[PDB]
Amino acid sequence: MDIPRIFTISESEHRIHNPFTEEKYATLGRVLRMKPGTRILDLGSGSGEMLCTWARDHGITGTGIDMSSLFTAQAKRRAEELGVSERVHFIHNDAAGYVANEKCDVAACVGATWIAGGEELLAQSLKPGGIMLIGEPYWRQLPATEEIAQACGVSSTSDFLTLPGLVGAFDDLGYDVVEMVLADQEGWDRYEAAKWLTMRRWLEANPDDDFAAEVRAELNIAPKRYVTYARECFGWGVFALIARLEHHH
Amino acid sequence: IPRIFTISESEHRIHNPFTEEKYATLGRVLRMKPGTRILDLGSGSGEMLCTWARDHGITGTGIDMLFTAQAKRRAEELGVSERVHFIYVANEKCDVAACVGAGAEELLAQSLKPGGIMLIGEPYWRQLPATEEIAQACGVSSTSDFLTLPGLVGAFDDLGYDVVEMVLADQEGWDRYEAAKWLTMRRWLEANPDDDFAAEVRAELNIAPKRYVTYARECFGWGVFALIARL
Amino acid sequence: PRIFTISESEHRIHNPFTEEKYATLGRVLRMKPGTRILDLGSGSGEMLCTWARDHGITGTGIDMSSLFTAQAKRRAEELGVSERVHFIHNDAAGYVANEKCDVAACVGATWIAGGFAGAEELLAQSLKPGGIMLIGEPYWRQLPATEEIAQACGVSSTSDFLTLPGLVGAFDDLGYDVVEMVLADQEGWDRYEAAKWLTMRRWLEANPDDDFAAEVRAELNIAPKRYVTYARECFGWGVFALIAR
Repeated sequence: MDIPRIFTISESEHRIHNPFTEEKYATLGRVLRMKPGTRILDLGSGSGEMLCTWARDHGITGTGIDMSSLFTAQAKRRAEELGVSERVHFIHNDAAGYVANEKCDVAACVGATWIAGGEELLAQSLKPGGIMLIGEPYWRQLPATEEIAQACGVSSTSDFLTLPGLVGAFDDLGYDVVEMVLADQEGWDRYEAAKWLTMRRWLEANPDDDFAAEVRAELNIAPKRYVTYARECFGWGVFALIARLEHHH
Repeated sequence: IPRIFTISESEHRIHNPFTEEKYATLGRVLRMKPGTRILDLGSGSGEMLCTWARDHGITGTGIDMLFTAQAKRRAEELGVSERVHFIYVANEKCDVAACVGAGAEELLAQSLKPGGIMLIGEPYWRQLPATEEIAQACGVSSTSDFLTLPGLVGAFDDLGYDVVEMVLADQEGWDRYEAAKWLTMRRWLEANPDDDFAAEVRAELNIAPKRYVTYARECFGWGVFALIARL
Repeated sequence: PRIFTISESEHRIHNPFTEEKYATLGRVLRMKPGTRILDLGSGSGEMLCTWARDHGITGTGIDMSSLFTAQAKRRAEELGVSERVHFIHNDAAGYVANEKCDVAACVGATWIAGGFAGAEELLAQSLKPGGIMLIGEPYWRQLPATEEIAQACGVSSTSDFLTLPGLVGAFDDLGYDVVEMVLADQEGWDRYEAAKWLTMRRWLEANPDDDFAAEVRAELNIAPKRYVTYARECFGWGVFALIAR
């Protein structure tokens, strides 16, 4: 159950695998008002940009658990490049099978793909009244019918939760949402459009590869499928939750 | 003033949808110059004057109250220091009045010079609330409390002024303003749990996030309108 | 008309785009330093000057206005890159570059050819094979329900422009793959329309005796309303990176 060729082929140039932009991650760490030293656990650190960049701006400590590459010296050298490899640590580990030395103040997991979600680990290693950063997808605009949804590339509307229904889901789970950074059309266009050019280059790079057909097909509808439905429907964003905990009374 | 407003915006830098970038854009867009005099009736946080005072070397004086204290900080901290002040009619007729945060036209008028610019921060209906109740949920008495965007520009026109510039707020701007309130409240509930007016702040935070994303996020509109009298 | 020259004499960018939106286009375009560009109706060459400063591209911009061609030449000089770009005063309705260009562009001034399908014939006549073609065209962000409304947005008919999917679907019907897209946002529109309202007023108080004073004053009287009441919701804008299939 690997990753579909198309996805990987049409995202090999992306520096961010979701609608978020540099300005967005930058803002995130800002609104979080984290004091220097705040330890952070980041599952799915990937490039390690978030942790690295925050480490230099808000001056914090942290550790990323990447599950997308054999060696993660691409991020380890990233912290060195920013002169902060003494604060941010990285480990080639895949989610489960992990226990932190000491709890942290911010546990993040934006999720690999913007479509997927992933938390015991996130909660087991988070200090009481800690912030839990989670990137989740939602319906920016609830499609009028399954028809439009199925077109966007989704079984039923019931697959995604609407924004108000998403904040309603966190509350019913005992979670107290205290922050929210949502992506915008611009963020999305950058993410979705960047693919169209990447595929068109791939074709000019491997014309003899019998897969050019699947790319050609994808390209021929990619921009159409996006502007016609997805653009207005698909929504994404990162929520900062803080679980309601009962105390000694 | 519900103290909640003082708590939810306990550490806000801009007590309105506007962002830092928004206040700087209004300034340059107004193509002002060194020697301009303003009167911010409703100064609030005080970011507007301080900011422009720096990147535009402009005089001025804000009025409000006690955020007046908060607005004082920035002045000393920015390097401007007494280029703008904080503490209604002015006996100097500012080169440009303002009321960020109609009807308040009768005031700015009695304190603005002829052919002068008039800034007006006024909220509006970015999108009419599907139904009265929805509008009541957003925290407003009735739909008639605010006017649509075109309705508001039409009001300014029927008052003699022409809109020469206008900087409105965007969703992003709103989230920043609304979300921050949630975090500030939850920080208060953990700093003053065994105090009074907490089981109420606990109520605000219990609904604030739900209320916003559900109704307000796509109805609440705001922005400042620069106006110059005609005739 | 001349109302265009008066209201946009101070503008730096003559469309809903913003400083950031231009930077984005040029960066997402992934251009190697040395790329030759051709802008037809480059207005104040703000697009060629900036990309030449942050990407090392080269190009020339043709525009009917001498005032803009002046601002462009002055702009390239200001950014210290007047060596990479060249601005000439001339017509673009039928311009053709002596040498093919890595990217031919007609952003905004797509009316110089007819609409946008006529702009394809032009650029494509000086664009290296598999070259990138930029097209700045407005679209119905929200297709109106009656010609009245459309007539109240400053246009003649709803057939004047297409919708986002109708527009991209149109570039396709011409055998072009839309590989990149940078759409403008309402904010970008405000900065564009609002500027005119202040320029016209400023020009009005500085030329109360010019022949077009009557007209200008008339434009101002309804421009703010004409926009916020209609246009700001039905109109969309953007640049589309194209490349022959």
